[PDB]
Amino acid sequence: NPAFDMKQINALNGHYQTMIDNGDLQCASYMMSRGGEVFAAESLGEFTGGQKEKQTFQLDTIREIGSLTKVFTAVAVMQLVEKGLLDLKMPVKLILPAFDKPGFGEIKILHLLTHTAGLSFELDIQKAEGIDLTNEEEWINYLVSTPLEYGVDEAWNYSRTGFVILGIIISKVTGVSYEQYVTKHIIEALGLERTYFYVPDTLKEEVCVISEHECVQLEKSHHPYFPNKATSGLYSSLRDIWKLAEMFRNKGRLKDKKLLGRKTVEAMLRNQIKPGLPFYFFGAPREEGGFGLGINLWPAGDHYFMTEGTFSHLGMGWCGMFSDPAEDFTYVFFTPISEFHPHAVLTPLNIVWAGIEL
Amino acid sequence: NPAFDMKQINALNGHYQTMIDNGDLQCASYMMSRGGEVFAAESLGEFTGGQKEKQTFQLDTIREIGSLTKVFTAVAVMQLVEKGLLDLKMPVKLILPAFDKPGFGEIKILHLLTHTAGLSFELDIQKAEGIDLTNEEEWINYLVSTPLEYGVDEAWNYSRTGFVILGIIISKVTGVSYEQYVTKHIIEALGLERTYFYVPDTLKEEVCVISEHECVQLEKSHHPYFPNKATSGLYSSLRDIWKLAEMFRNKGRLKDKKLLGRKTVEAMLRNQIKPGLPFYFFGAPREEGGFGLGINLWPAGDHYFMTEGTFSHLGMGWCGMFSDPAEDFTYVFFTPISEFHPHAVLTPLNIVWAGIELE
Amino acid sequence: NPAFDMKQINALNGHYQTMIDNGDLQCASYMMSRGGEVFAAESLGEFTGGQKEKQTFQLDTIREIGSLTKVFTAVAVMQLVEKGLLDLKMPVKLILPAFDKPGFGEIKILHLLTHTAGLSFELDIQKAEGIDLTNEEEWINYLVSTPLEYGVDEAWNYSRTGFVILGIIISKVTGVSYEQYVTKHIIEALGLERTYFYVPDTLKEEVCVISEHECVQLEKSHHPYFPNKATSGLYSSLRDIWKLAEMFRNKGRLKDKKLLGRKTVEAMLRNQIKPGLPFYFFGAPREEGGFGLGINLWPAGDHYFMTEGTFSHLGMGWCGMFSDPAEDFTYVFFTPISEFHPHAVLTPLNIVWAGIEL
Amino acid sequence: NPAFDMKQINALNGHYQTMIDNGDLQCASYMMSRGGEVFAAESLGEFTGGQKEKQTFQLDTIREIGSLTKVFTAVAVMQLVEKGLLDLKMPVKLILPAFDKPGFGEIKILHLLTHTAGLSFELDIQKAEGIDLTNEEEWINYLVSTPLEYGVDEAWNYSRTGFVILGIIISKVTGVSYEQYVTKHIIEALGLERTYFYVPDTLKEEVCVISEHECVQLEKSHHPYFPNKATSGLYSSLRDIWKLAEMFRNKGRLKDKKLLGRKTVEAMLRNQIKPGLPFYFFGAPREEGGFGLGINLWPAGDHYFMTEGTFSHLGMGWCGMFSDPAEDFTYVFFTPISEFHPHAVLTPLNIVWAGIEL
Repeated sequence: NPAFDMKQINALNGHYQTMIDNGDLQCASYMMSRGGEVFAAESLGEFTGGQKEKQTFQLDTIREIGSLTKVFTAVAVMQLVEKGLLDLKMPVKLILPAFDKPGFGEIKILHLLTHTAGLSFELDIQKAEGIDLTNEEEWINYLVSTPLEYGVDEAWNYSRTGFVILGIIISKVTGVSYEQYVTKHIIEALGLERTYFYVPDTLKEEVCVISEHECVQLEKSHHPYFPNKATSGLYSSLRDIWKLAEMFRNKGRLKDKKLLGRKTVEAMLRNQIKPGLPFYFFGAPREEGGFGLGINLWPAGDHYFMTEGTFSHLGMGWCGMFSDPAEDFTYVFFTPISEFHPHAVLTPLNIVWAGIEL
Repeated sequence: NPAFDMKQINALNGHYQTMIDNGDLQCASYMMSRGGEVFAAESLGEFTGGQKEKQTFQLDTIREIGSLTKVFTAVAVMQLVEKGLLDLKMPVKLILPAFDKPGFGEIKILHLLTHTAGLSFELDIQKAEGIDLTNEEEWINYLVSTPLEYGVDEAWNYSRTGFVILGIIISKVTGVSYEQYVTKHIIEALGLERTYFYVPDTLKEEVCVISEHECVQLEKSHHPYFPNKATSGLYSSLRDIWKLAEMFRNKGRLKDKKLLGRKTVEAMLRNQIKPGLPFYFFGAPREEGGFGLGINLWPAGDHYFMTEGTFSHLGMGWCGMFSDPAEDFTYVFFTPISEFHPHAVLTPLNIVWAGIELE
Repeated sequence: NPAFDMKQINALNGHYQTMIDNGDLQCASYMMSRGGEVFAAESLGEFTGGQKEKQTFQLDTIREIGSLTKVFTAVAVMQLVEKGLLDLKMPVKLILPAFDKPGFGEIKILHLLTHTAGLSFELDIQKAEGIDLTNEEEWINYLVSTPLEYGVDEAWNYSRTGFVILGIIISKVTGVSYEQYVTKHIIEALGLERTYFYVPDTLKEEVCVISEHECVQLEKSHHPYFPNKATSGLYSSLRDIWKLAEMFRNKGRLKDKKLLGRKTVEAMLRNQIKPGLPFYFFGAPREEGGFGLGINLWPAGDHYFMTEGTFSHLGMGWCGMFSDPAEDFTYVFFTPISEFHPHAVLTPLNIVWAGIEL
Repeated sequence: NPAFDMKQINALNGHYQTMIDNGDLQCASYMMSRGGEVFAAESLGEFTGGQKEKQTFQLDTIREIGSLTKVFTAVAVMQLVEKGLLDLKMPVKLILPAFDKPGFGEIKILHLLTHTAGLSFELDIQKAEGIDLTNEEEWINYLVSTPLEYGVDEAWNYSRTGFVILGIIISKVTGVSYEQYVTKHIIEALGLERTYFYVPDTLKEEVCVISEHECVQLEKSHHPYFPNKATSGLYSSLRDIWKLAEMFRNKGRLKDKKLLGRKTVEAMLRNQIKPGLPFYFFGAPREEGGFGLGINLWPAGDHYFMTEGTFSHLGMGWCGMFSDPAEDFTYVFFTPISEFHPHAVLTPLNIVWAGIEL
């Protein structure tokens, strides 16, 4: 029925479990579907932030998705483009007049969505004494006081800053908070049942945490140094991330629920980066590859088993969503882990795609 | 039937109506179709040139199309190629010997059609005192006395004057005026019912004008500073612009009326611009994009919702025609406005294409 | 036998005829009964919507009843209460979760039925360009993005939109359209023969219209800016209006046809408005008076001739139904007119009740 | 586009016009479609009951359809089967207990619908004075007082009486009059424009009448000698009859309007007559042919040009509706004429079907 070699499911489970048993990470989980029907899903190991005793990692365990939050922000931007309230060639200074100054004035909404605005990875919070970075006005003020690392369209440079700005733009043009907009128009519209910007207290002890830092961030009902959670801070679950990926694979629909027009999703999944731009991630060079409107088109093709056209996003944490339209195939996973390790984060995709049959 | 999310019609109507309520423009209208069948069309607002009473903007209201006229000019050139009277690789100097000089002697008809001849955006008429710019020889002579901004095939630089020259070329090889040729072999041949180089007096009152400059230009009957109306000067309607677009989408014919061969249209809709050429519009850089034989292939793809292969032309005024052969989908619109504003002219394209569903 | 002084009929007829002669209105009609038996009924004048030759106003002429439609909606809500599917103290958010937010979360079905939910007279649609207000989901979401005017139980404020919401609630709870429910369970069940949400083309040409606006809405197959016709939009006739009032007067039945239990109608005809509340209609203060479960209990008593306990509903148009249980007496009428005028709408009730004998 | 040889349209117009020229009938009209799209429709001649100046026969002229009314009755019966309220194998005596006697106790509803109940062509009215034939109970008791011509399932014998009984059955199970049920759940549910059991006074002068008997009938508020109009008595128009035929051809639907399920309509168009049964029409034998559930399946095939499976009904007057599902093709016509003549009523079908192309 799913045309999948289930020996690879055995390989996948043994792969995650071997790392869990050797202490490389505390727990892992995944969920995979063909033609929109989940045929394999598993949660392995257990978790603790360091104080309370262990608890079993479950298929429906809520976990922060970090950077994956940017994909929700991207959907929100594109919903506003569909309504004519935004256009991606708008300079940011038209919505946020503090950007009306040399350098920042050339930054357009498209640049933010594609990490080509010339912004650095993050804004240094050490020189942020006396500033309330949670206040929209004081955060924007400090931002435009910081020099840009590049001009526009000079490099792909993954930037947390860029998606905080998009959050502010969404809030400015809708007259509601960034979080309220995404909760109403994406979380509730897609029928996600375990996704929150702020987990209610009745569910905080069920949330997967693996460090005391994650414990503290779970109970803080705000972001410590941003005016919104548009670049990170959503909590979600395997099935909800799965639904998000399947909305994209079906070009904007999930059963009866329509989030975007199909022509809109096709634009979001098209490569938007000018050929020959250098790529960087946290100061280090990265191999170039396609990048959409807030969605990654790499890894795909080349030596990978994922077909060309596979779209994806990782999130530090770690977690990921991968959907291969050519195979109607979708894989989402949680691998909570202190530092990035490709054996846990990326190497399992080889195992999964090697099981796909005709 | 049209496989279109009609919620996007509400959004499109609200978008235009909001700009009309804010005073950003007087009126607007559009017409959209799938598989040759109009399924949504609307006219909003009212118009006046300033002195007369306001009049309701209608779907059949006649309106100047500005540089959309250039697409008629392009069709005419290609028809003459089908007849063997022209070839796109002809040096312009073969037809207009005044071009037989360094720089100008390198210009071919293909360059004019594709805005790669190196001509500036327009000819400065301030130095042209005492010259009858409506006379072909004096105008040509004055043009060739002014420096070329680029060499040929060095840059895409939208040029008003390039298409005035094509009109002259059309007139030369046919022995009729440019306006006569277009009126017989395109306007009437395609059965356009509300399209004119000169609106007859009986229909002038229902012509949308929003400035008395458009009022005085409507009372005219010859372009003030050109020997022809081949770069701009037509008046048309939504239905007639829609027909033109659909002629191209159906590869040269509209039901029983044929204007061009299918191989000719395929060539016209092919990108003709050498790769890596820089692009300029009105002295400022422009994003690179495909451009055909007088018909634009951009915006399309990239971050836009229009499918790659969507062909189009805008026009000052403003209006536009956009047709997506991949979706059998055409959108034509009028947004009469004082100056270009993307929120009125291009942003509505996002609303429209976002409503296209699977056929 | 009806114990009515028929000199009051000549006065009544003279009163309407005089207003017709002076161009105060095009036509008028009425029907009155004692003990369930009609003993006087007349139709006066002619009508045209402005285009066709004048047509004679008849006792069976179909005409829009406007907000008299709200009484049908009230009956339907109460039918669902008898079945256990609705409870008047249910919060709306229980049935329409978009209401689960400040202010809207306090609104109960009782508040909508009694015009005390704090909603404005009409939905502020200023921000509704670009939204399809006939789409039920869009309409709810737009509604809860617009300001409430009062808290709940702070004012009796006649609201068109309260009864649109009740239409939606009826439909959510029964799985059919609001109009389908009412057509089967009230119109057909009471044997109303000339009452329609959408007039058939075979009857359209003889419907009473008095303006171009009424001609246009007659040709409509959907309400222009509501997802249902629960607040306005029924077409009906004197005899059908009379039957509905008589059902209420007989505590839920009309001969052999039962629409409601007697205890249900007793609660509907009981005053439901918390004492001391201000009363507003269309922004102007209104005299306080009893109001039941979607049924008016004012005017009655005081200086009026209608006995205490008389229940009623007016309707823009205008039309009315008034029933006095103490005298077994019902009066329904159509007075089609451009604006309100107490002389045409309310003064005839003096003439009628002054004719009631023992 | 309709793939029709329009020379046959010219031949058809001339055929009717020649008969009008010669005085064989006063007027004629027709309407034909392919794939639901009308592509030719014409009305010819003028009409008078010998009275007024002649009036032009128009495409929208109302005209009695006589026994074509039986098809509305059959749709009504089948609607009630879909609701579980009737079963075609129910004996009539179950609903009308006066049938609980020898002979009449064996008649089932199925017999009535297929003219196999053994009833004569009609009740002899010369022996029905002293009986109110408009009274439902008097008429039934007179019917069961006369002898049956045959037993059940012995002969196909076209019977006016049978469809009057069906009308009474409809009214007994629904609780409304036959005319009210058919008006509300067929005429209006189909969106008919000019179809009435009783023509509004304002429309009477436009109605096509060709004799004084037809004017008398037009003025009568009741059927002269029947308790309902279920066997005859409907007034209709070309487009309405075409809609009726197209509903059958589309298996119960007319665009977004549904009168019957597709399985129900399939059963209605199946031949229901036992093979080898003799056929009789007004005492004179007739050739065998299929007959459905109140729908004729003859003429079709044999020496006719209508494809086998063409379903149809004629109406005294004369009028007819013919629909050939193999060609997606519908023809309806009016030929008001004093007496049946095949050259006017049936022969034109040859002209029409001769024009159908691939």
